[PDB]
Amino acid sequence: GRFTERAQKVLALAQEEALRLGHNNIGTEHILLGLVREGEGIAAKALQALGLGSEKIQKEVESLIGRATIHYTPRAKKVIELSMDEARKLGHSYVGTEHILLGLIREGEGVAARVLNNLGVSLNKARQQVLQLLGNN
Repeated sequence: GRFTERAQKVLALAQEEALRLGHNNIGTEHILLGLVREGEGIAAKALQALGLGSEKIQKEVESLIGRATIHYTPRAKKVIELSMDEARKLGHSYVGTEHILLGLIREGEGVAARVLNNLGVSLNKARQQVLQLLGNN
């Protein structure tokens, strides 16, 4: 798995968020926070276009999980694996931010999904918004 610079920032931000919230396991919801906080990537732009924001996602994650060496949850590992499939299908050899978000949507379950459901975002609509940005001139 090769990652873009922005995707690497996402993974760092995800770990930072897990630690800040007192978790040794980096879950799908921490990936979600890393995606929105990274800011400049297509994932962050799609999340913002959907009416989500970093602070809003942060508040919801804290509401569902609360506070509590470091590892990815099994589901987060699966999301990162799926991100490579998503990149390949979109004609990319590197996983970028959009591919991690699409991987998250594809998994479709887990804490990030519960967060998105509570924030009122359809997974299908999230995918469409990502693809619209990628398709745009």
